Amino acid sequence: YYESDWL
Amino acid sequence: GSMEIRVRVEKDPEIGFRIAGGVGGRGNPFRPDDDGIFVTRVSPEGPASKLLQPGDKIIQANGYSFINIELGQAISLLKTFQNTVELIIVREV
Repeated sequence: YYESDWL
Repeated sequence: GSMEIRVRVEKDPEIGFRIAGGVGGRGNPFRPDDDGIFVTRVSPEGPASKLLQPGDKIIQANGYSFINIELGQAISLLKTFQNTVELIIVREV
């Protein structure tokens, strides 16, 4: 799966 | 057997999480039949550390629905809020 960068 | 929980995170200066999923996304590691937005990582000493956990499904942020939206739209919105982020999440009891 594709994880966002930190926010 | 889940519930909708309201969680307030004060950006300091970020939320302190990573997220995955969304319409047109590649799924998520928790509920593979659900195209929603899920928390996948929480910074251990960050602003969300005592409030959110991996597996939480985000369904609303500051009044904006997170259902039927793409991950990029969720990311931009969460980044654009400057201070308080009031989330509704779905969590297993």
